[PDB]
Amino acid sequence: DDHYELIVDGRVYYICIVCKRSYVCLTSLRRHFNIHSWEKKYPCRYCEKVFPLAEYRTKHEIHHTGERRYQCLACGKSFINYQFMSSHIKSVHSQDPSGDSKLYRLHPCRSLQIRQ
DNA sequence: TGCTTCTCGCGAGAAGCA
DNA sequence: TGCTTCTCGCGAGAAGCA
Ligand SMILES: [Cl-]
Ligand SMILES: [Zn+2]
Ligand SMILES: [Zn+2]
Ligand SMILES: [Zn+2]
Repeated sequence: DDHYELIVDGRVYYICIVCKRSYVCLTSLRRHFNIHSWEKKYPCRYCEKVFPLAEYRTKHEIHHTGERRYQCLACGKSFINYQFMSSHIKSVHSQDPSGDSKLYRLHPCRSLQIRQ
């Protein structure tokens, strides 16, 4: 196998046999275990780097295009990810984006083709 | 440094199957 | 197909470099 189950109080966890990490969702555990097996590879279309998770590759690639999908709605400035946007708003606007705040807009990804 | 890269539950599309 | 199963984007707190 790649995991074993661990049931406490009827709550089911899925444990990675390699690093004993705990996962509520099995799909989560798979996504993780690929970093141990490298069974699937996610090569960047723009350079030679390869990634063990699809989302790593996607963040990387969007970084290649320079696209700025995250826009502060308080002053209009755009940012390439959640952390720059959040850091901006907290610091400049002394406000917290977390939750249904409507303090930022996430634009569709246009600089390359991903799910939407 | 307060500010890349990591983490994974959640659920919406995409792919697989019939 | 319409039904299910799978993929992975996303938030946002956390760990990690330097
Ligand atoms: Cl842009
Ligand atoms: Zn593991
Ligand atoms: Zn690349
Ligand atoms: Zn702003």
